[PDB]
Amino acid sequence: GMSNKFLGTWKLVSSENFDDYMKALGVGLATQKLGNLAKPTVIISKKGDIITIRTESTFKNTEISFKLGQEFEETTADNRKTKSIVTLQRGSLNQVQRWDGKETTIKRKLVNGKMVAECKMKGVVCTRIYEKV
Ligand SMILES: CCCCCCCCCCCCCCCC(=O)O
Repeated sequence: GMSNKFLGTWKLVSSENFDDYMKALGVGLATQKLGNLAKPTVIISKKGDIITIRTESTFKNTEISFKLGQEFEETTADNRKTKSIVTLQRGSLNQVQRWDGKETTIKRKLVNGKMVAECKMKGVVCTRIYEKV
């Protein structure tokens, strides 16, 4: 099961290739500029076997509740109606969003008490590091 070291509140402290990740999904040019400046706070809670990942920003807010391996509907920060699944692999929390015959993965790993986020999309690789607060 998901390591409870994921639980807590994480604050973004480093972003790489996110600008290109955003652009690579079709994110509106207005929603783009505001995402390159956002430093969201991420809160991972649990309530039995349901995992909730909240994304709190000044700009926007998002939130997803799910069970591992079970497909759910997600509406993304940039308004994408996706059909996502979250799986566990070697301790990494891999989320995959599918829509319009497209697909992207968000692997959330832990590295030295800090959470790393690998976002893939058509050869684009974003990397965001998160510090527990
Ligand atoms: C997460 C900032 C929201 C504002 C920017 C909107 C366009 C981004 C769309 C996809 C969400 C980004 C996923 C990376 C977040 C993470 O690593 O926790």
